[PDB]
Amino acid sequence: VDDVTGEKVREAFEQFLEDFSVQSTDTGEVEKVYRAQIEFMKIYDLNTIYIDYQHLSMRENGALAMAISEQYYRFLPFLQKGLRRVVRKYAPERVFQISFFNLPTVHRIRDIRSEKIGSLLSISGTVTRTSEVRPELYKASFTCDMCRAIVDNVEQSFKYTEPTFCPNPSCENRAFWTLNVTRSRFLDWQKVRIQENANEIPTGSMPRTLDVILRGDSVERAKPGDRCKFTGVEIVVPYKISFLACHVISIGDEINELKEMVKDEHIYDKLVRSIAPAVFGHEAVKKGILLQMLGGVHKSTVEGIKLRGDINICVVGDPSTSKSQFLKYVVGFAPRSVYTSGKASSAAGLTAAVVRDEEGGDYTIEAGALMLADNGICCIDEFDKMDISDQVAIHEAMEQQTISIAKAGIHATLNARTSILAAANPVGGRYNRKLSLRGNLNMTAPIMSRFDLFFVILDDCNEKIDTELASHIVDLHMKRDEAIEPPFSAEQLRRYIKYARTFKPILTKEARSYLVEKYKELRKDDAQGFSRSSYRITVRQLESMIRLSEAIARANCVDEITPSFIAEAYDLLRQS
Amino acid sequence: PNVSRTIARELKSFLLEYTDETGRSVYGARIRTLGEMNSESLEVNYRHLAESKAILALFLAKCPEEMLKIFDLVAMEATELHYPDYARIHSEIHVRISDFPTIYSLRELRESNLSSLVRVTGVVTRRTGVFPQLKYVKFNCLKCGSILGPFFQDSNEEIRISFCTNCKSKGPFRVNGEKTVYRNYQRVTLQEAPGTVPPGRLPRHREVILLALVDVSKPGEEVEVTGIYKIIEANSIKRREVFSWTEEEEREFRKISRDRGIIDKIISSMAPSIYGHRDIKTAVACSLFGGVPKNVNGKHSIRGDINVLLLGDPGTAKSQILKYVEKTAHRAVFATGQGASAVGLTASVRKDPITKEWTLEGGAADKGVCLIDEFDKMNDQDRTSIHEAMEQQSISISKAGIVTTLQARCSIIAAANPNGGRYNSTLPLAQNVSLTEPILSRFDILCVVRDLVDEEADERLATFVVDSHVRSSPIPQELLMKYIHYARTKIYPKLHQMDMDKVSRVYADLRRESISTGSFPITVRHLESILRIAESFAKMRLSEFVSSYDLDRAIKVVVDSFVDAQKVSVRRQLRRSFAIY
Amino acid sequence: SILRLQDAMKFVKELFTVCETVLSLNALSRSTGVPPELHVLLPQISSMMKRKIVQDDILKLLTIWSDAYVVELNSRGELTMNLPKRDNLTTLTNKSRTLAFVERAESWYQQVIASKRRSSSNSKTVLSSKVQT
Repeated sequence: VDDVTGEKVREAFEQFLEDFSVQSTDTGEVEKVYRAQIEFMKIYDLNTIYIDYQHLSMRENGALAMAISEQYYRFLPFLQKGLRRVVRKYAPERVFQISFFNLPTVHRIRDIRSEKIGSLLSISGTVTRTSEVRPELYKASFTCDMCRAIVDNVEQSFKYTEPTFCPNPSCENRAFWTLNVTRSRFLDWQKVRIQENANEIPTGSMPRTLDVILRGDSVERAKPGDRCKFTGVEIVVPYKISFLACHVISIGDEINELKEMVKDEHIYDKLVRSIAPAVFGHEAVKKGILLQMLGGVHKSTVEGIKLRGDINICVVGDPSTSKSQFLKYVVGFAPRSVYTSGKASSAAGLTAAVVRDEEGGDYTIEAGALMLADNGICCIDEFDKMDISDQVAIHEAMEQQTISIAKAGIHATLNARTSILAAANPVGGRYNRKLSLRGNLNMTAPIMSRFDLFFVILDDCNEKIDTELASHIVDLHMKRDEAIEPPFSAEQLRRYIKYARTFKPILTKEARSYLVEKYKELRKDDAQGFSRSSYRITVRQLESMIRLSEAIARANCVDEITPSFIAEAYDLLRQS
Repeated sequence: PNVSRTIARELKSFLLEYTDETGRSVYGARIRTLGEMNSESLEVNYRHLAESKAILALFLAKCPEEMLKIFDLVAMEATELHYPDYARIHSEIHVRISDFPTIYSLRELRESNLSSLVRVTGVVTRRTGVFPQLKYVKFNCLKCGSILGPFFQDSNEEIRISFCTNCKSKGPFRVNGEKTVYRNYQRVTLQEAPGTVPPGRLPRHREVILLALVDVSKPGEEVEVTGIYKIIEANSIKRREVFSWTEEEEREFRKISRDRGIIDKIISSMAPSIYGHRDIKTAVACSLFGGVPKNVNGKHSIRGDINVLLLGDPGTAKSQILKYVEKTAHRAVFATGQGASAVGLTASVRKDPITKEWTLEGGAADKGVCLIDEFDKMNDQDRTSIHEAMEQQSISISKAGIVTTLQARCSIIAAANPNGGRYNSTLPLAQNVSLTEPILSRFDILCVVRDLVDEEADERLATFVVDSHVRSSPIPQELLMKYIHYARTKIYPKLHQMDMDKVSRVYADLRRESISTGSFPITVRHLESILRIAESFAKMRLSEFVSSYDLDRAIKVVVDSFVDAQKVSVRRQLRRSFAIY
Repeated sequence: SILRLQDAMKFVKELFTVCETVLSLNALSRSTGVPPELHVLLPQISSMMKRKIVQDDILKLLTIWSDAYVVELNSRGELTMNLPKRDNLTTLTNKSRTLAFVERAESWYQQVIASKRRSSSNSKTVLSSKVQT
């Protein structure tokens, strides 16, 4: 019944592509840009076009989009034949890829039923693993059993096919023709793993994953370990319900509360005691954790290389403290936060290990906490019980912002920007004031470097704050006490973090003139030292206070920073 | 088709008539050299038959697979009527299509270049050789115990056979290659060269098939391969070989090099990110510009490269200079530690997991500069391989069935840190670094920085690094990097015995004064080093020969490296070298 | 002092032989169109003679034989060239083009030598069409 409907929908699709030219001068009336898009790709001949579904939804009062939307796999060769006819008539080795994007509804992986088999769908989630690129068959050259005649057979993207009749009436058999690869037609094919997002998982359920296939030039664009949105067709695989994607993208009273919260003067003092309401004391650790969520400029150059514009925070001290509580808070509050235990990790495990699949013994690359949650906080508990390989991988990931993986013949490098929250402990546990930080932390100098701030916590018997701490501990042990309660909730704090994140401040000249004298004053303490002083001062601490300056400028939402707010960062560096 | 029969008799008449120079048929000399030395490779230039018949060139550019079925047959027919019984030893003789005019890149390999001839440039890696590959298969069905067979080429893994003829079973099947096709291997992964890749983009890589041309290629070198595209099936290989000098830019380089003493301008153009000091960048510029290699009657090969060693506290910048020269200099390879970049300098036999076997590869820039970061943190293999490459200029591979001694004439820029962070100036460099003296003797220039407490450095460094963060006279970078490739590939400045003997007088003072006050001596390697530094400065000055005052800068470079590499107790040597300063 | 007889003759007349084979190497294909550009042509002729080839030699080849190569400059700044025929250059047409090029060079040498063996010509480059306004 669709044999006469396919030519009509082919005529409708080519009328949609033929009747719309470009009349977009002076932002006047709108008409679609497809003919100039074909005229632009005429030189490059890639034929991997992008057609918006929102721009296609206006014809036939949306009824053309609703009829194509359910019978997409049954109307796809008619659509590519209409596209081939319009590029054969408007323009003079021929492959084609039609991609649809920008659907008005975003569907999850748990709402996939069998009523949408063959229809188009928008699937969002996170990529868990990636496979190697492989040449897909396309069209093959079959030879007969007796004729030895060539037949150019066209596959239908399902499974290894086989002809039925020999074209030359020298034979009429149906026995096994033999395949031939000289006159055959290959291309890139990839199979990746998509999984359910962490914010839309049901209570007690498991984050069910699925494999999605991808062809054309939509391959080698999806980076592993990022939130992705695909648009494709639901195709069954012998059965299992897989997916085929054609479009890839790297996705991922309110202003009345935000304007009220940026006009006061005591916001930062409630912010340092509201970033961790379950912890008694430790304002410096809370200051570094609050300033370690938002960074500064990374592209501050004229040469062309990106710099480390992030804040690295590391906590040390005696055991049985509340320093892991911050670790349990970040991951329960920050959406871009991956937590690891340290001992249950490795080099490959941290970023991308390799695991085999038996269909051809082929490898796939599993990700990890590393290279996930970009521009967020990766928190590693027990940093000193890790090996040497993952710590030099962390140092290679901190020396350069990109990370390279060389395995099975393929080399792949990718962008990464994460802030490390490292929880460490000494070799004996108890922190002695007898020596330096290097001999007590027990780790080498290059991995000890590129760390903006160190937090040392020592405890003893001081009854006046100890009785308050024990009373806070026993008052916390009840059903949802008000003692823990902050001055304001996280409801406006999340949008405040995002509003301060999209601010991008610029430093001044008076701040730089006070900063050079402050660096001279900080380096003057190294002369006749060995008292309070415990480490060396070079360009890295200067870079740490420079990065803390724009973070306190963003936290106070000021476009031009004054040196009085950098004086608190100078006092924070002096407190450490 | 029968149209190949009128093609065959055309080129059969062509090989007996090609007389381009002095009426001599060069194909008779070519066929007698391939017949007397039992070769199977025939050489044909593209321009010769293209000037003769452009339709044969169009057929070779369109369908070379069917064009190659005529070439081997007419070559074997010419060899058979020129030499009797040549078919008893050699059944087939291939041809080598060279001189392809349209040299393509690896990023221009598209769908339109399928089933055609293409000449591409690259660098070869992953050497696996002389193995029998497949093209046909058979399979043994265990249930009934039967045989069935298809085809399998060089890209997929294998075509699973799971349906028997009469079993109709999903039983376990076994691979029979005991009736199967012949095998030939040369799986080589070729990559794009880093000296011609655009900025921001990554170099691509392909897989090449070599058949009938194994182990004549050297890994880690530039190569030119002409083959067919389908996975590239190479026909001809060339181990002799977009940012190059032109006619409009070469006159202005001599005009720039003639005026205003450009050596200091090149030094100021070396570090745009920081202020620095000239001791690191002077050694860096003379190491990247290099000297000249000379031999006497085929022997006594001197090293034309300059290997510099940086030292100092880890808070200073030592990796940014090599990161700038990795983008600036041509064929610069940044290698690190155990294998951060998954490529190294040392030969190795190792297992490979993608296909799970044993293989051999001699790692890696034969003309380039290799950059080593954190020199003190390495094992025994990568220290011995760089010591062999610093001692002489070759690396030998003596494993996995192959024995090859490859060229290792690369410059070495190494950076290191002392034991403990502090330099500890009241001790020499031999007690400071963990390295010994013969690995230190290969490095001619030993630059070392220290800590500056004073206001001067505080007034300049913090202000420049805050100027770099508050913002979001020299030679420009493009002209400098084009001048490097223009001077390193055209001139070779020698030395004349007119007044050069005076440096042998001053070395005679400078050697003797290192015994009485100092503990470490000065040898003939320092004399070879200052002659290389003076000829490198003459190369940068673009002169015909080395001048008389280039040695003054060369002796200043060796005094502020050797005297600075010692204790404070060689302080009298700071004033003893002031008479020649 | 032109001395073109000792100099330009033989070398300039082999430019057409390499250039005619490199415009049938790209423009003539059964796959994906593509327009002959001057950036990929100069290096191939550089491989042919092994000598440096300046882009003005092709302009001299256009000056001697005008009607084969169209000098129009693309909007991107690169100067494309094409051939009048759409059915492409046959091997016999390639030989006829070589005979026409050598005959045209013989005609220019024959007409120019009436002023005084080649006499005086510098092989002046053809004027490249300038972009409007």
